[PDB]
Amino acid sequence: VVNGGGYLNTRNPNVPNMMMTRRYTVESFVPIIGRITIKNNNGSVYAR
Amino acid sequence: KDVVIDTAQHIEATVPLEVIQDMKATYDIDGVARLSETMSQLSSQKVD
Repeated sequence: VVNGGGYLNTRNPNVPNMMMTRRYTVESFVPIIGRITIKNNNGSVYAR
Repeated sequence: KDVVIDTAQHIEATVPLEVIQDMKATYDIDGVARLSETMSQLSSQKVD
């Protein structure tokens, strides 16, 4: 985070500002992934 | 005979947060100690 520091705001660019950023990434090397589609879940246990 | 010293053109250089923490990381560049010396050398050449 940066407190004041010259980073102006975008809505009211007069008051002091507190800008915060978060740099990251998520990466896949091999794609081991599977999907289990669950349909008719409204009657999961309260069905019949 | 009158001698006046009025204003000259300013030398600006934006220092964003994402630019400094990348040039310090990858290319080991001091992002403010290289922008300030390339500001001073531009002004000192405009003298000459």
